[PDB]
Amino acid sequence: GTVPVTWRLGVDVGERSIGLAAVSYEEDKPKEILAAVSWIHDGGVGDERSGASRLALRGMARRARRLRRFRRARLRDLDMLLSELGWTPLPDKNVSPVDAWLARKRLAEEYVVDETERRRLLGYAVSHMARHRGWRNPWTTIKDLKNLPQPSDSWERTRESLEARYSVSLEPGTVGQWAGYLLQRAPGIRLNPTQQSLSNATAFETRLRQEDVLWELRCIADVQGLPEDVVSNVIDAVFCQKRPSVPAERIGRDPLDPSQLRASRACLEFQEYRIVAAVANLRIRDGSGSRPLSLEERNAVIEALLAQTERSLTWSDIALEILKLPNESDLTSVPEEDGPSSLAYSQFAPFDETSARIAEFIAKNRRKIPTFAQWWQEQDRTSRSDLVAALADNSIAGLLVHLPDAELEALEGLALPSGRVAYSRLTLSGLTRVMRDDGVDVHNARKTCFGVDDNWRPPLPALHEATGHPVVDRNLAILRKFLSSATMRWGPPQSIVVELARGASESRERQAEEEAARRAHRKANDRIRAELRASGLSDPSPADLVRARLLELYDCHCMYCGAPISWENSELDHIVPRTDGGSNRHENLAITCGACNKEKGRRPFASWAETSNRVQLRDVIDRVQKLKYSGNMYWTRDEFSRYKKSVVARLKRRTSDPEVIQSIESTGYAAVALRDRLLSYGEKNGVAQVAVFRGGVTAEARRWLDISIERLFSRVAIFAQSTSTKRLDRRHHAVDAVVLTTLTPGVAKTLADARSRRVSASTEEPQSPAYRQWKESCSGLGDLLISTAARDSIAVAAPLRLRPTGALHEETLRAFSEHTVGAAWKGAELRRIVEPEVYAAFLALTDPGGRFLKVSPSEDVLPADENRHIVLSDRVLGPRDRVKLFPDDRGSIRVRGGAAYIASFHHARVFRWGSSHSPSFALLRVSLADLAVAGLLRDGVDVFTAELPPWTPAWRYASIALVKAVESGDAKQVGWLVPGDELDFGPEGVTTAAGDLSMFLKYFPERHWVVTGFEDDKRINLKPAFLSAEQAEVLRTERSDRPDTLTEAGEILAQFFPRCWRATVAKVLCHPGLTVIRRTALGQPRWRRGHLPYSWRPWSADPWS
RNA sequence: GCAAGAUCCUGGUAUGCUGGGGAGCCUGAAAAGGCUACCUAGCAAGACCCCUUCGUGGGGUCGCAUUCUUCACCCCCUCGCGCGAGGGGGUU
DNA sequence: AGCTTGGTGTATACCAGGATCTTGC
DNA sequence: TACACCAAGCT
Ligand SMILES: [Mg+2]
Repeated sequence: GTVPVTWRLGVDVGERSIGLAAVSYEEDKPKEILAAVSWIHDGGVGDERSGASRLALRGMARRARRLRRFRRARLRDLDMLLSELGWTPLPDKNVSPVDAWLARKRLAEEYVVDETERRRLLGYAVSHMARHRGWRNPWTTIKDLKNLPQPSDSWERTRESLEARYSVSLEPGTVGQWAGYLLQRAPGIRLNPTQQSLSNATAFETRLRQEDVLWELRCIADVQGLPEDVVSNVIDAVFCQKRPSVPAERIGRDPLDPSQLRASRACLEFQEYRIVAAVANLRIRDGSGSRPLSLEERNAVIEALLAQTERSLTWSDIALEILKLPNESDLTSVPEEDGPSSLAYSQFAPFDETSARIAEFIAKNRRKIPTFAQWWQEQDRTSRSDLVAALADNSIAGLLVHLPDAELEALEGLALPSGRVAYSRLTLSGLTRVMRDDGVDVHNARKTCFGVDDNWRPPLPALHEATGHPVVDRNLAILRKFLSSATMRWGPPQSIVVELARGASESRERQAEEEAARRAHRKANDRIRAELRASGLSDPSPADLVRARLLELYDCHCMYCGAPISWENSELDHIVPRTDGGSNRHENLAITCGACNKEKGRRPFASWAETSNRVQLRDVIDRVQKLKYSGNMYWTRDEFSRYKKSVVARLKRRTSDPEVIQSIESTGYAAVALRDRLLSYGEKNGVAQVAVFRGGVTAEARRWLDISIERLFSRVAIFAQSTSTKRLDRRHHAVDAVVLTTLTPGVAKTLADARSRRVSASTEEPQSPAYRQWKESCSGLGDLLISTAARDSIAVAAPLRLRPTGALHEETLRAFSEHTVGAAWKGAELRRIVEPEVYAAFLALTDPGGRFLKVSPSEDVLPADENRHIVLSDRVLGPRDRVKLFPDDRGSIRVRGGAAYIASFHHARVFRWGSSHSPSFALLRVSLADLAVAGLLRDGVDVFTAELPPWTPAWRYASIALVKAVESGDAKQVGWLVPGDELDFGPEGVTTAAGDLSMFLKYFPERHWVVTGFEDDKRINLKPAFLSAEQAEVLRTERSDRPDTLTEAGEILAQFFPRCWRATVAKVLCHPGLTVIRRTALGQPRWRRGHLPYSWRPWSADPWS
């Protein structure tokens, strides 16, 4: 069904959104908007406040499980060792709570004569030290831990603070003695400082280290006279830490031999490859030109580089001593940073550094390891390269020599070079063998050995392959679904245009730094706005604010010339002129005095001045170094030191600072990854070109095309001055993408030049034949955009989460309540009955035929019946015998002998009952705990349709009308809803509005809403699909601070958000013509039932099957 | 060659929560309640694998990611000689 | 008595390195 | 953070 049309793809990438457009083109002018959709994604984020991704929380939970399992294994091993030595471990109960601490204190203070008591206290102390060993660097081995200073410096300062606070001298002041003494002397003291939460200083204030516990253990061994073998055994069993590896398939494959794994720095193949390659780059000046060096010369330099032991041969000592030339200037192509007096040659040439390190460590331990040293010197170079490949790559999960526990231990802790070079060791050897013989470079040996063509490149990642970054993977998945659907619809695109708009590769740390920085940017500007308005300024310009800030900080000082200045004597001085490669930044400006202003003369500032009279450097830069931070000004603490060192680094320039550089279309991770994947798709499908722009760019394209979002979507003006931003309406992303289908790199370069000249202040229209051709080609694009916005065609969809995977319950365990069988049972207490079989029995008492429990929470269901017996399957419950109940009347499950609340709901099943002209609706809210305890988290279950038992918290805490209707049999499941489902109320909109919602719909007549939650058994939470919560919160903040900068519509929007429409389900689903819109990847609603989620009407939905 | 970021991954730590305890203090002082700490076990529910002592309990791995679950169709990587496990896509 | 709305609890926070990029000279 | 959950107010 594919009809090939000439169409272009436009992709507007954001942090939380992506706008996607397919626009069909007739004659280099846009003809039809085939699809336009904004997709609102979470950026892969699972913790909404900490910024941690879903993958990060999954990895943290997995590693906590691995930690607990290995810790249990090592405690079992210590228990076996203590049973072997006949030492009693600390029991699980019936002991004093300071037996372990007093045991450590007694064994580290005095000698215990009784053998049984000594062994019991020793077992108690060793078991407790295994439970509380403290932290160690995980990459250090046990000997590396044992060679640390004993005790540590941190514990030494903590100990000195402990005498300075308590005036007692414990010798030796170990952590066990100190903690036990402070518990016996000041009971109820806290040993370690807690998180978050009237004041009490804790006993210790630094994190306990493993060397402190190790020092205490050996001190106990010294005082109690333990033999050294059992001391080493208890040390190895207490401090048994697993080795931090780097597991396989996480290390990149070879571009040339993709079965073979990546190679390391310390692999000798890489040092010899670096030597031969760096030799082969070098061009000897011969024949009045650059001729690459001869074979005898390259063999002499390479043989003189693989046999060294230090960084001895440098680039100034190769050209005139081995290459045999008269001049060091006769050699070129040296891949280092250039400088005067051969600054590249001043550093040292690359050499076999791993062999040097191994030779030096041999020279320090050859008497310790003669077998290794003799094997290293005498055995073959291939075998020793394999040996270093087995000692540097041993820190990988997936020891080839089978040597004993101490003959290799002198080198198991050796620190080799570390890293990952782009080729594999087999490929490095293969390309090595066709350099030192044939004298050809990597550029020829790569073709020769593996038989690849001249135009061969490392292969591009496909669209189906992930990146591992959450934001990039979300944008990538949405992009690849849109592109697959558009390719099946209208064939492959003629071109693909992308632009990213900031917000990547920063963790969203810089999000918090951006908001707390625009806070200062828009607050400290108000001071120099209002005080100059009080002065009398009537023409507001940013330059006046900049010079006012410089006067505010520098206190109106020509620092060089003296002569105190004023507002009129400002003379804003650009340190770097734009004729020498600069830009209009606030770093570049310094306040001057007239005499200290014009004398620079385009020369490097504070360099002509120091090479003259009346003025010198070395003082003012020190004053900037000791600059105290003012708490009320533009620049924050994080930008403070960076600004100060940037000012110093541009003041101390003794040469040029080039140049007038403009961005060259590839700067980010997401841009590189998306570009490579779109190039892979294009080379597999026939796309003529693929470009990835920036900015910033499409806003100016809309400005010079005169395209306004408010004229598109008829939005009200939320600000008093000017109109709203584009970021108010989410559809603007797809609008931008539609505009991105019109551009090329040339017209984008002209627009970027227009941006730099307009912000460098104007206003200036762009002049170019390409720009004029672009402007008269896409003149009708705005007409197309109007006819697309009026038809309600630009969709805003959120991707659905249908997998029944995630946190099943809340983390906090809660104590059970207990209730007697023969008392008065309320509805709440009947709802909280933990045991499902006892629960079903109590339902059989209240309603013998009813499958579900229909009780008011406040109703008194049963009285105190003192002769009530509960007949269970295996036993009988007497009227005085207690029954476990959940602590609160809300959804909870049994986990590990404790009660946990259920998590956020995975979905809500929609139930409809009654007459078709006016039916009632309810939501059965289903969480992950419901499917977990119902046995539905197994492979082969439709979790949105499969029935739940009556004892699940979904059916316990459903609405009463839903329970009665399901008992009556007139209620059927007609669909489900997930957080993110789109509700389309149609042209009618929200007819049943009440309260603030009504006045919200007076100014924002929203017909599309998004399911965001299910706050109780009768209410669904909805937010408007086309309106942005981030824009609404920045208007909320601007109402909280700025005076009357919002219109009444902005007031209503700010008061509506973020809780939005907390709606009664009856009020929502009693709207006729309300539909639940599940969209395809192109934004079109899915209305045909296949094997994908389809649009449905709660009014007109039939039951299942 | 080189200063560094981001993304995870691996190894740990200290609290916290619940169950079992209790050193000190407070109520009860007949009695067992509370608080401050500390000791100990567990810290997703669970699923698969292996024992042989066909049972009785004990060891290993996976388990909050890839947002259209499962089902069904199509493509791709590894192993199979179809198909077991991972990815992807599905137009209204 | 049922719908609007206001407030509030929720596991939490560190360390040392290693592998994929990205950079930006 | 935002969602589920707890009451008070408004009519
Ligand atoms: Mg955008």
